[PDB]
Amino acid sequence: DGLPNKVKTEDIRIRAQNFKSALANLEDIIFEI
Amino acid sequence: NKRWKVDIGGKQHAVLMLGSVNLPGGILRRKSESDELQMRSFLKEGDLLNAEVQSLFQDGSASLHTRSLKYGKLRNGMFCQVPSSLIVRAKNHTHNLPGNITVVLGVNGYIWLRKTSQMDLARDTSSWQIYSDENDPSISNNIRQAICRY
Amino acid sequence: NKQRVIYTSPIKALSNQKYRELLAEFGDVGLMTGDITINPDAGCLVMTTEILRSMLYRGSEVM
Amino acid sequence: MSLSVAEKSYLYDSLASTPSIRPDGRLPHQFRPIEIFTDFLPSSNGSSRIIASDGSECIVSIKSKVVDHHVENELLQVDVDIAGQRDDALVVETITSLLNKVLKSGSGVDSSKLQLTKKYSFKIFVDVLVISS
Amino acid sequence: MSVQAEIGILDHVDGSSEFVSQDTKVICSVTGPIEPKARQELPTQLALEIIVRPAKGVATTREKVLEDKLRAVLTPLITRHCYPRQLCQITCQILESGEDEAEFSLRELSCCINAAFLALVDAGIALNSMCASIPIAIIKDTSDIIVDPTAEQLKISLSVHTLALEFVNGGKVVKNVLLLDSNGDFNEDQLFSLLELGEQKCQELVTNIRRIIQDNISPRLVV
Amino acid sequence: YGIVELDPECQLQNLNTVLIADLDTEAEETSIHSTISILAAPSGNYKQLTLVGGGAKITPEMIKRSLLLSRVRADDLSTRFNI
Amino acid sequence: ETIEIHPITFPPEVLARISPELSLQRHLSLGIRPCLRKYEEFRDVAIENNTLSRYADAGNIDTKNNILGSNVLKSGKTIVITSITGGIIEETEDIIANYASVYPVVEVERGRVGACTDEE
Amino acid sequence: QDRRRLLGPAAAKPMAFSNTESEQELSLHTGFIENCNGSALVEARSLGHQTSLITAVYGPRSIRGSFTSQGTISIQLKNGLLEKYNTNELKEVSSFLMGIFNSVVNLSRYPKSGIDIFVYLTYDKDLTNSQISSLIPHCITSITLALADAGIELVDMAGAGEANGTVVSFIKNGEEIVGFWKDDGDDEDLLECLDRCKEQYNRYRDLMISCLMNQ
Amino acid sequence: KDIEISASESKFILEALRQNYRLDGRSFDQFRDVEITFGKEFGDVSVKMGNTKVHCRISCQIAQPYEDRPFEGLFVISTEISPMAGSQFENGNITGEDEVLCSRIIEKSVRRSGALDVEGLCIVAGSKCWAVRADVHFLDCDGGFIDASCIAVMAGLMHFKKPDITVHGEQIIVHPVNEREPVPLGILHIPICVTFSFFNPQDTEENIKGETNSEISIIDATLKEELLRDGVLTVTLNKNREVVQVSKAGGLPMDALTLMKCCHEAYSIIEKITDQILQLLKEDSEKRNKYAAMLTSEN
Amino acid sequence: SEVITITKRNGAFQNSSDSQIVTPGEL
Amino acid sequence: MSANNGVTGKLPNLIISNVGYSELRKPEGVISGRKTFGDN
Amino acid sequence: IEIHVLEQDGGIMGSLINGITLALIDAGISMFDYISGISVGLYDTTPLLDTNSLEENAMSTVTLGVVGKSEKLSLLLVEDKIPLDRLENVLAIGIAGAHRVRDLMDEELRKHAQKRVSNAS
Amino acid sequence: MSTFIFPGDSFPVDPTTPVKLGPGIYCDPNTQEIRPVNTGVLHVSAKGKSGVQTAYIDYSSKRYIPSVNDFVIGVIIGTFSDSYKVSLQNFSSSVSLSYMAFPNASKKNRPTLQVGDLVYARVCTAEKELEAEIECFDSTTGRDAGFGILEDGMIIDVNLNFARQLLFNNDFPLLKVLAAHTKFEVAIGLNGKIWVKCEELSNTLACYRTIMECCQKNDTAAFKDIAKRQFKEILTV
Amino acid sequence: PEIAYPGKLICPQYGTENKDGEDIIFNYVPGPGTKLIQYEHNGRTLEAITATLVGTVRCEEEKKTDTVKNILVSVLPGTNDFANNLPKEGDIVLTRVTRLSLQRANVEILAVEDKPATFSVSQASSDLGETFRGIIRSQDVRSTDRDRVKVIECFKPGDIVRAQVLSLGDGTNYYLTTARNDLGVVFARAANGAGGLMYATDWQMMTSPVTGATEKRKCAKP
Repeated sequence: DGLPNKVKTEDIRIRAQNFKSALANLEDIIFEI
Repeated sequence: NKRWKVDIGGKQHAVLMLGSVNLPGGILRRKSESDELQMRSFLKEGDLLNAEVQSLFQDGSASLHTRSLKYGKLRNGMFCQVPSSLIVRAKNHTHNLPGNITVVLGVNGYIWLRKTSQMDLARDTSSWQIYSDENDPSISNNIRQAICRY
Repeated sequence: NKQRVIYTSPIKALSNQKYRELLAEFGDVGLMTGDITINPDAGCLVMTTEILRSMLYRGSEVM
Repeated sequence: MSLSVAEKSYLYDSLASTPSIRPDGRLPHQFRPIEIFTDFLPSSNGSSRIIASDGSECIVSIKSKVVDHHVENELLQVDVDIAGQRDDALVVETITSLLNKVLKSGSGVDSSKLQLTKKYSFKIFVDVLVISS
Repeated sequence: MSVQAEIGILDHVDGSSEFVSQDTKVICSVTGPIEPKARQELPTQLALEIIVRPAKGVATTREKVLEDKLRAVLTPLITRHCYPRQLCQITCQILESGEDEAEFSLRELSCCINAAFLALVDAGIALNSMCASIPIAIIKDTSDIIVDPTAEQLKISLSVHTLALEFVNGGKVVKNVLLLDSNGDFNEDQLFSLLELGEQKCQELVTNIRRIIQDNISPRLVV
Repeated sequence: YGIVELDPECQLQNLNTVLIADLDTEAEETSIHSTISILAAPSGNYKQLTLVGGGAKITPEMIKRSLLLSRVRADDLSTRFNI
Repeated sequence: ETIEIHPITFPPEVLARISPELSLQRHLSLGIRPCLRKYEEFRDVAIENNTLSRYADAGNIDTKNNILGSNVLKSGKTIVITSITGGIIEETEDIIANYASVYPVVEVERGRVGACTDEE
Repeated sequence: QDRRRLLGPAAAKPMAFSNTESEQELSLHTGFIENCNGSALVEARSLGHQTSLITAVYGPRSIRGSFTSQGTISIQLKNGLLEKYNTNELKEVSSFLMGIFNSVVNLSRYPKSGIDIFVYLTYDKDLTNSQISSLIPHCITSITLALADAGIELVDMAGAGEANGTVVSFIKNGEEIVGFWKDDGDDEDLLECLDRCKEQYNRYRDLMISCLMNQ
Repeated sequence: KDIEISASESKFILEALRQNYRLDGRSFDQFRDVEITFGKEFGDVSVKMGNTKVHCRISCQIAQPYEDRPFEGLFVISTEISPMAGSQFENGNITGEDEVLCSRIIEKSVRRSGALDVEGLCIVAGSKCWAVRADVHFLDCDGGFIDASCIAVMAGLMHFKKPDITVHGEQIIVHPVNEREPVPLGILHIPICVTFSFFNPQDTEENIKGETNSEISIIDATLKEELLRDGVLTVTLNKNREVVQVSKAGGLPMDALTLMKCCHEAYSIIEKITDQILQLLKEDSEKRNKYAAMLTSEN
Repeated sequence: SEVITITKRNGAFQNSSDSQIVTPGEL
Repeated sequence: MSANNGVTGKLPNLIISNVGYSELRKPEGVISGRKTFGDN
Repeated sequence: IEIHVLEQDGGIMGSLINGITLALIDAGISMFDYISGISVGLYDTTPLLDTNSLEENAMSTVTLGVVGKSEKLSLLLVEDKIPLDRLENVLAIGIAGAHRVRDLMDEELRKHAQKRVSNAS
Repeated sequence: MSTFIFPGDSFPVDPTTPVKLGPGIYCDPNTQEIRPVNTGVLHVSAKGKSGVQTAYIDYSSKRYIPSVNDFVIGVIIGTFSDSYKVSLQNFSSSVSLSYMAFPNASKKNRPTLQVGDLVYARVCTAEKELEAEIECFDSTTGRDAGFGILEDGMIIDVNLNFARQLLFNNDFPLLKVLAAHTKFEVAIGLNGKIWVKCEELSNTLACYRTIMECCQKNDTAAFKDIAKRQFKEILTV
Repeated sequence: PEIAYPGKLICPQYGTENKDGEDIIFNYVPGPGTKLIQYEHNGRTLEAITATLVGTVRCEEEKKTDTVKNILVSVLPGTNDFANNLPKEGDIVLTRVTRLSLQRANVEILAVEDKPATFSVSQASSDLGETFRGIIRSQDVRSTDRDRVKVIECFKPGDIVRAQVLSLGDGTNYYLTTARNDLGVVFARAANGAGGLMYATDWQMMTSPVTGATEKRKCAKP
């Protein structure tokens, strides 16, 4: 529609905890050629 | 870099090599590259000392050193300064005056007074204190006011 | 003990014997001669008699 | 100046004596000897020339001007120059702004003596040149 | 196509070009790579500093933005990694207005890009692609669109437009847009039409240009 | 507006060419190189448009998308504070 | 040689200071913004108008003020305040010559002392 | 004229017009500038006079000059929108500012490090039908809150109180004075000039510590 | 930003003067040849002397005069160097010394000298006058700028025309350009400056107490020539044999008897070049009017 | 028994073995 | 050379990288840069 | 070199240089020679040694930076408009003035110079 | 009618070829692609060269880019200890030269050159991004003392492609006609520097004025009479 | 004594317990956030440990082994600050390479770690030239083969180095080193940003995965 949707404050914290999670854990070992 | 700049009062600064100075503990303290990591330890800006004119450069700028215990960083008194002209040349320059005090006449026009030390008394009959900002804590006013009269 | 040391001689060729000998031996040896100086800031110093006297008059910090 | 730390104790020692001691040993309320010259710039309304003991040196000039004392509020202006410094510097501007306050027109200044007419008066210029300090 | 150009017409400067379109005479100069200043270096890429002098008056804010948008366009033209810790000062001179500087800046922005492009070729610096700019206006009263208008047509123009394109593969593929300077009143619908001639025309411009470069420089080249 | 192009290497599991607007945050302002800035009055009007294309290509559609995103962000603010 | 090269990872606040670009590329992997937003999440805009003009109080317009119509703007993490004055010179359809503008002066208090910055 | 700015055509002129114990009050706020590391917001309103101003911190910035043992403070006063205080009038206050914080800040904790202080005399009402002297003590308060926000080593919440053209700055709950400023007033009113300043200082520092410890 | 030349190259030219040679191919006392070409605009000209290239521009507009001389119009010359003309230069340094050495000359060469009647800029006294502008651009340097900008400005004044005016109090009627003709300007005298360039082949003392004058002076130092010279001197004169300015601001010491002997040779040089301007102004305007004859018969 | 030396002089800018003594420029 | 050891003696493509123009002339630096010109 | 212009009486350029020539010798810096400076003005035919600012605004003036006893010049500066034919004669004027300048500088230093050693020793 | 090119053209050669890169072409460090990035004419190295060919663009410049194994002419501008300050072109970056990189390499022996001298030297080691370095004496000299400091002479600036033709090319007609009048020396600098010393300054000016004019006109066939005329212009006397 | 405003007077220099009949003396030792301040009140002097900052009290002790009791007073923030964690001698600091000299290497200070990982990045903007910069001299890169040092073979501009503080040096820059097998290069992009990400092949070497290209960097032990 284009109608204003205010951001839930609680989401982005969980986003940040999602962002902290997949960062430090999946960046440990990189198995490559 | 391993150098110091220091005013004579003349045209330019003198220079002063890093190992040109009396080390605490003496020569048993030999060389170290960590000493340039501590240039500011032994010396810093504006401070006053006794220095011995070694030799020159191609221009007329000359350098210094402290080849004695007698040369070193000042304390125990007060500075004054004069024109270089009136200071007369003699075979001696450290002078000891009644009032238990000592003039250190520079040639260049720089004049330090301080209280007579034992090393001063030694001239006419510990070593780790050669970069201190300390004085003798025992300084009477009868010392101090006698300084101002001279 | 990281100290410097003076080895003396009256003759250049006395030193030229002892230099290349010690140069083979420890390497890090300064030679001082009226003819040839080598490696002025080395730890060990070999030099003739008057050079000490000369660098005792004007106070080498080398000392 | 740049002085040495070992002095700075002794200097802070001797002056903080309870029988307090100056480095020149004056009495604590004394000033130092000076010299005072004036009346030497004959193009000016007044001149001045003063000499310190350490050789600090200034001259302040007096030029006047007739003005309407109604269209202008400040009847008396100070303007200062220190040799060796930019206009933009701090010690310049504060001392400059100070003496204006010191010579506000009716605070210690008797602007009635400056008054020329019922319509006019005298704009004055405190113009200052410090050689050295 | 009453355009014409000169290459290599200064002396002590690395890259020099006179660009002459229909009414405006503009010369650009390029000096680089040369010694950069202290406050100016980049550890990796090439630092660029750009000076435009107007024909009239002095350097003010009106000049400043035409500079700065021109900063944006050159930055991908330059193979900037090739010259680390370096500087190329580039300088443009407006000599002729050809447009009311009080009311417009349009043609000059088209002109100076077309000017500075060629002095870099004189300069022979590592570059990336080929380029062109044209001025485009839309008339207020007629409601039609002219490529390369005049200043009196600018007076009756409703909206003024500069398009900068990136040309490769014989200068034929629009690799990217560089600048689209939409000014004046416009809508959705005009805009894709507004590209669609300049889609052709700038290539048609470069089609002239590709010839001109080699004609000027292959006799400067040796065989 | 900003349009970027993407590395395969940079992924963390929880071509590809993304439009971002409302640009901020120095890292963004460093690294976005093809950009779009638009003026628009809410009835479909346009005072200006500003393209600096220095990174990605520009599609005709990110144009229209930004245009679609233009008339929203403006028109809300026209109606937001009703002055 | 196929090698498990273990990389070295950091706190995210470490990373952005180091790499503005790759830390962005971390956010693009999830498809977010390093301002913690998703792609099209847009900042709020908040104003107050007319507070700093003297014409704020319609009832009692004060004496020594000289401001015509004022605007406060905060959006995100940047507060910008707009002030309008006007001057007068003695003066002696839709074409550009009918059209005038104002004279603005911007300052960005970006910590740097000195002259007028080129961004401004 | 000035070739660096837009100042209009020269022959224009701005517009002209002609004639046709009380409470002070605060609203103190921190943490709202992301360029800085210390920010502070001050509202003031008193009896004819409403005042708002911003104090900005940048530190510790590097010094390209030389070595120092310790830190160095730099303070800027800049006109905001309406009120225009004189240029030389500004820096005198900036001189008076630095003296007090040199009895505040542990510079010895901060060798070779700079302190940048930007003060924005943003907007002032004086609707009353030494005009800078009435705004001195609020600066020190506005600086102290921002300097707490950058978290720099400060000895005391020092504050100044005002009594009728007189500014006196305190510490130790008023048991020592750190900064003295006097204009015309009476003669030997000093003893009352101790008091009304002190109690505002006794008011203000409590208002300050409420602004932070409750956050 | 520093020009570096070997001392070997320094002696080389100094030897060439000691055998009466100079690298350009001119005589010592010979000046370059001057190419003057106008743009289509009035007050538009491109001036070129071999390597040195300049361009300037004359314009005018409406303003009020000062309180200072409320009778007279307004006029000033900009000479802002761009580093386009050589990489030595700052971006618009109005505070460099050589810039001032370019400045004060042209300040005295034009403004204090008054070749142009500023009183003939008075449209109405104190109300509206002219603001006449002279922006000097440098293109590429081989020296002689201050002689080139001497010429190219005075070239530009003899090619600019101002449009038509009618006064009724405030009703000041600037007419359309093409109905009512633009009107040229009033030049009291035409000044031409001359650079002189000085070379001690000796030490200081043989210039100082060596009584023998032995110092070589040439005209129009080229770029390499200019970097080693020892004194700097510029004189300016007219057709009516009066001396406009002289400026030896220091440098090498220099005999007086040389300078008069120098300045006489200036006279015969500048006169021929002056008239070459005078024909070309006519001849271009003749070419304007012959093309005006090629216009009205065409239209 | 004083504080300062204040002695006044108004109306003026200022109060106003043999060997060769030579000057620069001199033979 | 005797002075040192005589004491011991008596006892997805095919990329080959950038090159200077020095290597683009074939005798490869035997070209003497400093020529005087002999008698004629 | 620090300058403080206090009272201004015209002839301002050559006034400076004569003050300079003191100040370098005032520390005794190494040099070659005296250097003299003087503005000399021209009322219609007639040279005027040592003009003032009233006369400076009244006619055409030239200042000469003259070196020592010589006939060689350091400074030569002309702002006003000058007929050519006087100028050789005009230049021939100022030397006798300029020689009397470095004249009066010399002894005035010398009588100071005597005052040193006679009371130093 | 050449292998003329622009930056942004189609690169001609197939990708599967072992090819030594010449200058003027750039390989992408980001996307591994390789493109011509300068203006002018390609010249393909012909086949048979070990099966490895080479591309290079003729591009024109005056501003010299420091690159290795290249003979340039330099100016002593500072005595940064152990290691000279030397410049190669005005307004460019200074170059560093060892005090020891010299044909009698001797570390106790410090050589003699002073600020403002002209020296002949070859670029030894120079990254694109690092403080570049040169050598007079080299290992690639193979103990040759063929570079060195110069005497007085005279040095003239030209553009670079001309200076290549001075070095790389015997068909370059210049050295013929010059030897056909007088006998002299020549140093060739790839920094656009040409240092000449004659027996005479008189002929050196004759040497000067030709090289200014010829490189300006850049028409090698015409240089017969143009060179000889300046002799008559000196033999004007 | 729990939560502190700057100026919160906390405790004297000395305190006393009686732990089981024998008298035990406290020694309150000033740390960061502290200052002993003398206080005369109604005549008598008094030294006191003073809160100089914002946050929490923390009192600790440790005696050096290699009836009085020393107690270190320590003051903290508590629920973003780096002037708290200004670099001292010997610290491990993550930096970005600014410029490569033949003499030496120049970096700017960005992030300081901590002891028993815990960090403190600087919150400053380098685009002002704001931050503290330091210098690595080329002979100080490592100690193994410390003479014939080839500087380009370990560093390039813009790269990340785990380096140790040597000392203060001047006010302008720092004395810094990497001279360990655990120290040195942390991370960079290929061809200084012109290519992808690069991984340390050994402790002594570095390659890049997708490229097939390696470079010599004095990498850290991973």
